[PDB]
Amino acid sequence: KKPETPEEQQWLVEAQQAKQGQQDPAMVQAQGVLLQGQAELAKAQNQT
Amino acid sequence: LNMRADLETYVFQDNLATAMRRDGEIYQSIVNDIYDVPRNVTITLEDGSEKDVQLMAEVVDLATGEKQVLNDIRGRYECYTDVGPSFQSMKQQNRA
Amino acid sequence: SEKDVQLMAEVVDLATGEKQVLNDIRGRYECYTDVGPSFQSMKQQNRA
Repeated sequence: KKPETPEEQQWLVEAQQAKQGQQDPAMVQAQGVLLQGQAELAKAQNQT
Repeated sequence: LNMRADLETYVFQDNLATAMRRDGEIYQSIVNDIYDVPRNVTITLEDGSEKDVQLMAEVVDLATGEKQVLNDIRGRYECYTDVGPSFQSMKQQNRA
Repeated sequence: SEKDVQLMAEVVDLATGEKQVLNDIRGRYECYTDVGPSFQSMKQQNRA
């Protein structure tokens, strides 16, 4: 929606940055199951 | 249409003879400290040069007590004259 | 007139009242007329 402020920013704007910082590591966490293939090659090359 | 006309006078008649009721200003008395915007005058976090941003409020319809009760604004623009479903109590509308 | 938007002093539109009122813009046109359903508020149009 983006901020529509009657005068408010105490909750709206404040928690907008907090939610943005919650979302971004959670995407990496969810994509981490597909990332298991690249980690398998990474440990193999180091083990060699 | 005729009912909407009788509903133009409703607040004016209600405020003396039912007493109370006031419509004020959206901005409120306490002034604390204004909170940040990206450098002043923008539409990204204000409405423009229009308004200002402080605290959390939106309320305009609320009634003062002052040192003596009954204080009423002489003109009101908040809600426009319209009709709809029949409710003669708030709790009847709360269910519906 | 328009080739620029946003440089952090943004006002899209605000009324000209000057020193004393009873003045207006002489370019009273940036808009074309149109006919649609009954709207007696911004809110009514936002619902439909």
